[PDB]
This record gives sequence, structure tokens and C-alpha cells, in this order.
Amino acid sequence: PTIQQLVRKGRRDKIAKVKTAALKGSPQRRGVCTRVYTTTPKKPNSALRKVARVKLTSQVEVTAYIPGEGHNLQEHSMVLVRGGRVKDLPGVRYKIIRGSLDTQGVKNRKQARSRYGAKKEK
Amino acid sequence: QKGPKYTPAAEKPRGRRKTAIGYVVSDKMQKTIVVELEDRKSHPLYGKIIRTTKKVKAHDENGEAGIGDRVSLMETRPLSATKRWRLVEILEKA
Amino acid sequence: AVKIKLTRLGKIRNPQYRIIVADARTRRDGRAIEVIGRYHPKEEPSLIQIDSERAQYWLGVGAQPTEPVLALLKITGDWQKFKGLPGAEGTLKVKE
Amino acid sequence: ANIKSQIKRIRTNERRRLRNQSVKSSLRTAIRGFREAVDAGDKDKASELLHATSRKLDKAASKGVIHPNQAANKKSALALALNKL
RNA sequence: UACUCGAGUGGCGAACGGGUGAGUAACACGUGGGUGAUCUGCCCUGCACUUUGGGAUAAGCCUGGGAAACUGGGUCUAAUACCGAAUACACCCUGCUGGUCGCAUGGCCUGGUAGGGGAAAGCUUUUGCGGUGUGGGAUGGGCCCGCGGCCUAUCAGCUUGUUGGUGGGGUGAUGGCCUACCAAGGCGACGACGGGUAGCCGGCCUGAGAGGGUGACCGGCCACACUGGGACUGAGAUACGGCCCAGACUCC
Ligand SMILES: [Mg+2]
Ligand SMILES: [Mg+2]
Ligand SMILES: [Mg+2]
Ligand SMILES: [Mg+2]
Ligand SMILES: [Mg+2]
Ligand SMILES: [Mg+2]
Ligand SMILES: [Mg+2]
Ligand SMILES: [Mg+2]
Ligand SMILES: [Mg+2]
Ligand SMILES: [Mg+2]
Ligand SMILES: [Mg+2]
Ligand SMILES: [Mg+2]
Ligand SMILES: [Mg+2]
Ligand SMILES: [Mg+2]
Ligand SMILES: [Mg+2]
Ligand SMILES: [Mg+2]
Ligand SMILES: [Mg+2]
Ligand SMILES: [Mg+2]
Ligand SMILES: [Mg+2]
Ligand SMILES: [Mg+2]
Ligand SMILES: [Mg+2]
Ligand SMILES: [Mg+2]
Ligand SMILES: [Mg+2]
Ligand SMILES: [Mg+2]
Ligand SMILES: [Mg+2]
Ligand SMILES: [Mg+2]
Ligand SMILES: [Mg+2]
Ligand SMILES: [Mg+2]
Ligand SMILES: [Mg+2]
Ligand SMILES: [Mg+2]
Ligand SMILES: [Mg+2]
Ligand SMILES: [Mg+2]
Ligand SMILES: [Mg+2]
Ligand SMILES: [Mg+2]
Ligand SMILES: [Mg+2]
Ligand SMILES: [Mg+2]
Ligand SMILES: [Mg+2]
Ligand SMILES: [Mg+2]
Ligand SMILES: [Mg+2]
Ligand SMILES: [Mg+2]
Ligand SMILES: [Mg+2]
Ligand SMILES: [Mg+2]
Ligand SMILES: [Mg+2]
Ligand SMILES: [Mg+2]
Ligand SMILES: [Mg+2]
Ligand SMILES: [Mg+2]
Ligand SMILES: [Mg+2]
Ligand SMILES: [Mg+2]
Repeated sequence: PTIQQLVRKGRRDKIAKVKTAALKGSPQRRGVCTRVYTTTPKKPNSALRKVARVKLTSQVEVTAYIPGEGHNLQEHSMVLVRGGRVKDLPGVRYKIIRGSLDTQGVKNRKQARSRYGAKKEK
Repeated sequence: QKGPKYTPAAEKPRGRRKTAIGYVVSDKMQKTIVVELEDRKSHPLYGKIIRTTKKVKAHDENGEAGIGDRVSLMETRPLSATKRWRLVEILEKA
Repeated sequence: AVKIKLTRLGKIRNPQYRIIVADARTRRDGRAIEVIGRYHPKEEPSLIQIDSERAQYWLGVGAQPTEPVLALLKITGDWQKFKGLPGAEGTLKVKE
Repeated sequence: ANIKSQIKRIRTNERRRLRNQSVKSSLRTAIRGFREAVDAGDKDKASELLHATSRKLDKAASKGVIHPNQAANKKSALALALNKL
């Protein structure tokens, strides 16, 4: 690109491929569950995972992934959601923190307790 | 301790009022002329010098300036919307 | 009448007061035309330094200092110099 | 209005508007009469009206209703119109 | 009794300081001039004067309306509240005559000349403070100036007080600030006007660097005050807790 072309056109930088559209730039959004169901990951990995469809304060319909092993989520349960991709599920881009609001951390966890929100032993 | 009505205010002389030079382009005015200035500058990022011209218009009450002539400028009083620059003296005509 | 102010900056638990000659019309932290020093009581000596010549020129040009500023100027002896009564008295306790 | 100081200020401002409107209307009537004399086209009566109007204009300006340089401005403009006609 | 004081004027102060960023791409912002085109109380500092007569109103008392806020009618009292006149002749304007500078009308030597015009208020007898004009200066301010400072031509022509002249009106100050008439132009592909975005900057994060992002606090400016407008007061109004009108909100 010659100098005159540079002056004529200006150099345009990449437009960011923004991910995690739901929070619209927020580190957190609060939502209410609409359904609880299961889905089958892509061909390389087959399983039966648990995903929840939640209504957001930002009025966006996006599924979220259910961590841990056991959950107490039934339809119309206020929940908390964070940002994170998931490759096994193609239409999933969100997690659901445990130990906050009505979602508690699965019992019997002592390793990586902080990530799932569990208390100590006594 | 009397004293007349002679407690004045501060002084201020006259200093530098903008002076420039350029070429006249449109003479179809009446006792008014528009001039263009040639200046050089380098891009803040590229480092390549840049030669761009801005649009200006001066004053003449008699219109002795023809199309395509070089003139000098002195900032006079605001006299019309968008026009405040007044010609001092002609440097050449064509 | 531009008065000798004490510009303030910094944080809460340690205020700062720079000696500024400015008009009282602006904010307390507003336009500072000329700075001649600062004043801070947080330190026990609370050392203060004054430029006698600039202070005197401002006084003669028409800036009336505020009462604490004038008192501190007497302490530094600048008021004594301007009055010419006792002369120039140096008693400031330079910090140990 | 919720403070005694501000309410008192509003009272005082209304009083001084009554006063200033009176004075300014008088000045405007003087200038209007001068204008009427000029577009009628008289000389000596025009000059006498100039005298009276200038005296009252200066009185008002010194009182502070209007401002000195502009007072000189319209007085000298009127003198210029008179000398022109 | 005045030690003292409710309120009552009169002032002065209230345009301070504190808050917020919705709009705003603009001389809105940083820096650089400015003005022989403006003002500016309260501060100091050299330098004339402050004679004189008059009247009214609040407050108060009475009456009346009205829950109310609020209001009127009548009597009465004073003034750093008010106005006339005395002068001014150094200041503001106009018709006649030199030198300096040139960056031009013209400025300065208060250049000389004839006319006419114009201001004040007292308080304390003690580190004594007040009023009016302007040769000296400062500050706060206004105007406009080169440059600059998002993205979108899948926004290309826009603009009629719009663009300039003359004349009037207008401003603290030149100017379409406003008016009338003349000419048809001015702005436009070295991106006009259009659309979405968003207070600007000294700065904060990053990067060796250029550069990218960004505007937390502090601070320099800007704009805003339930939404839309307008005006009075003065040296100083976008007048946040100043005024009026219209809508919404809440309440009596
Ligand atoms: Mg003097
Ligand atoms: Mg003076
Ligand atoms: Mg200046
Ligand atoms: Mg402030
Ligand atoms: Mg000490
Ligand atoms: Mg004290
Ligand atoms: Mg209340
Ligand atoms: Mg009237
Ligand atoms: Mg009328
Ligand atoms: Mg006045
Ligand atoms: Mg004029
Ligand atoms: Mg004229
Ligand atoms: Mg009392
Ligand atoms: Mg005040
Ligand atoms: Mg006010
Ligand atoms: Mg205010
Ligand atoms: Mg703040
Ligand atoms: Mg906030
Ligand atoms: Mg805003
Ligand atoms: Mg713009
Ligand atoms: Mg400037
Ligand atoms: Mg003032
Ligand atoms: Mg008298
Ligand atoms: Mg009475
Ligand atoms: Mg008496
Ligand atoms: Mg008199
Ligand atoms: Mg006299
Ligand atoms: Mg005379
Ligand atoms: Mg003389
Ligand atoms: Mg008096
Ligand atoms: Mg400039
Ligand atoms: Mg610039
Ligand atoms: Mg004209
Ligand atoms: Mg003119
Ligand atoms: Mg104009
Ligand atoms: Mg006209
Ligand atoms: Mg904004
Ligand atoms: Mg920087
Ligand atoms: Mg680098
Ligand atoms: Mg770089
Ligand atoms: Mg920025
Ligand atoms: Mg600040
Ligand atoms: Mg700031
Ligand atoms: Mg400024
Ligand atoms: Mg507003
Ligand atoms: Mg306002
Ligand atoms: Mg307020
Ligand atoms: Mg209020």
C-alpha cells in the first residue's frame, strides 16, 4: 500500500468478533429458568448433559450449562449465569454458578470446593 | 486626602494579528474574494508530509483582484457569517 | 482582590494546602495563577517555606492575604519585613 | 422560594423592576419622540429634544439603568442624524 | 434603662462552594496571539468634593375576605431607602486646526479649537471606616482566529437571512445580532450536507517503541438542574435549593 493510498483510505483495524452476546459487556446476568432438559453432544463426544433455558434481565433467550453432579433446579427457578464456551454442546455458551441464590453446590465435594460453592468439613 | 476622578485602569498595546498569504480563486463576488492557503504537515502517525489547502475569503472594496492571483491576509473584524479575513496588499496578478 | 489561598490536593486523612495566590471567586481548588509554597499540618513541624520577594510583589500589587496566611507570614518574618517595624526576624524551626 | 433571604430578594427585585421599567419606558419615549421629530424633518425643535433627551439619558445612565458607552453611542448617532439632516 | 431583641425595611451576601453527564462533532477542547473593540463591587495605592428642599412605604393599629396559603381597605412613622437643584469645567458626545507610528479606519502626545452635557452619604471619636470618575494594574470574563480532534457514500449535492454590499435598527464591544433594498451566490469529491455513536483535555491501562485502547479519582474547561420555554435583579444568570407560563409526578 503506497503512502498516497494510505492517506486516501486510512488503515482500518479489525472489528472485534464479540463473544458472549447475552451479558452485553457485563461480568454477570441474573435469570430465571424456563425449562430443564438434556441434549446430545457432537459426534466425537457422546453423552447426556443437563442444560437449562433461562430468561435474562436483558431479555435474551440463551441456554446455560449445569455444572456439578446434582441440582435442585425446577422450572421457574431464579439463577445466576456466567460466561464460558462449551464445545460438546453447539448451542450452548453459558454456565450456571453453584452455591448462589437457589443453586447450591453438589454435596460430597471437597476438592475444588470453591469452584462449586461448598462448605468445609466439621 | 482628596483627589480628582483620575484612578484609571490598566494599559495594553497592540500585538500580533494573524498574517498569511494565499491565492484567490473565485472573483464572482462583489468586493469580496475567496482564497486558498497551501501548507505542509506530516501525518502524526504515518510520518509522511501532507500538503492540504483550506478555504478562506478576504476583503476588497474595489475588486482589483483577478482569478488566480496571490494575496496576503490580515485578520480584520468579523463582518459577515463565515467571512472575517481582509486583504492587505496584492503580491501579483494574472 | 486576588487573595493568598492554600490549594488542597491528595486524599482524605492527610490534607494538603499549597500556597496559591488566586481570586476567591473560583473554586477553593480552582485556577492557581502563581504558587509560592505549600502548607500541611499532618507533619508535626508542618514545615512552611515562603518566597519573600513574590509574596511582597503580590502584596504591593493588590493581593490581600487571608488571616491565617498573614499570621504565617509574620511567623516567617515576611510581615515583619513588609512593615519595617522589627525588621526581618528568622525563628522558623527547620525540621530536625 | 423556600428561604427568607430568597423571598426577600424576590420582593426587592419586583420593586426594582417597577422602578426600572418606569425609567426605561421614559427613556424609550424620549428616543421615540426624537425619532418622530427627525422623520418629520425639523432642526431647532430637534436640537431642543436632543438636549432634553440627552439630559434624561445621562441621568438614567448615571443612576445605572443602562450603560454609559452605549448611551454615548445612540446620543452621538442621533447627533449624526441631526447634522445629516 | 439599651445590655438586648422577635420580626420590619435597607443593605450586603444569595451568580459562592457541592452535584450530574442526557445532549452536544461545536472555536464544544489543549495550546498560541489578541483587542488602537468591553466591563468588572469588595484590595492597596497618588491625587477635587460630599450644600441643599421635599415627599412616600413597611413595621404598627383597626377592618374585611378566606381552613389554607394568601389578600385587600384605612391611619400613621423613619431613614446609609428616594428624588429634584448647586456646581464639574480635568470625564462623555459634536462643528474648526500640528507632530510621532505606520499593522488601517486612525491610535498616542490628557495634541490645539468652538458648543453644549453630566455624582455622591454618611457612620465611629478609634489601629477609624464611607460616596462618585478616571492617566496607572490585576484578576474574572466575551469574540473570533490557523491547526487539529469518531464511524457510515449501502449519506453527493446542500443551503435563501442563505451568501456579500450599502443604509438603518441592536450589543458592555465589530459583525444578518435584527430590518430594507441591491447582486447570485456561498458551501461541495484536499469529502458538503445526511445517519449512529459520545462531554473535551492534563491524564489511566498496555506496548521497547511508534501505536492501540480509554476518560475511574484529582484537576483545567463544557453543558444540565422533574421535561419545554422566557425574562427581571446586577460588576457578574445555564440563575441547581431566584421568578412566570405549559405538561408529568406526588400531596393538601
Ligand atoms: Mg487615580
Ligand atoms: Mg486606576
Ligand atoms: Mg487579557
Ligand atoms: Mg467550587
Ligand atoms: Mg508547629
Ligand atoms: Mg477569623
Ligand atoms: Mg422543607
Ligand atoms: Mg412604560
Ligand atoms: Mg413603549
Ligand atoms: Mg445600574
Ligand atoms: Mg453602534
Ligand atoms: Mg455610526
Ligand atoms: Mg435587634
Ligand atoms: Mg452580592
Ligand atoms: Mg442571585
Ligand atoms: Mg449561585
Ligand atoms: Mg465531584
Ligand atoms: Mg454519578
Ligand atoms: Mg450530558
Ligand atoms: Mg460537526
Ligand atoms: Mg485567550
Ligand atoms: Mg460585586
Ligand atoms: Mg447634600
Ligand atoms: Mg405607615
Ligand atoms: Mg424629622
Ligand atoms: Mg444637585
Ligand atoms: Mg453646576
Ligand atoms: Mg463648557
Ligand atoms: Mg492641558
Ligand atoms: Mg446617604
Ligand atoms: Mg487565538
Ligand atoms: Mg488547534
Ligand atoms: Mg448596514
Ligand atoms: Mg461601521
Ligand atoms: Mg453580523
Ligand atoms: Mg439592512
Ligand atoms: Mg454531553
Ligand atoms: Mg498524553
Ligand atoms: Mg511498542
Ligand atoms: Mg504502538
Ligand atoms: Mg479521551
Ligand atoms: Mg479542580
Ligand atoms: Mg475533572
Ligand atoms: Mg477560559
Ligand atoms: Mg435544561
Ligand atoms: Mg437557570
Ligand atoms: Mg441548588
Ligand atoms: Mg431547593
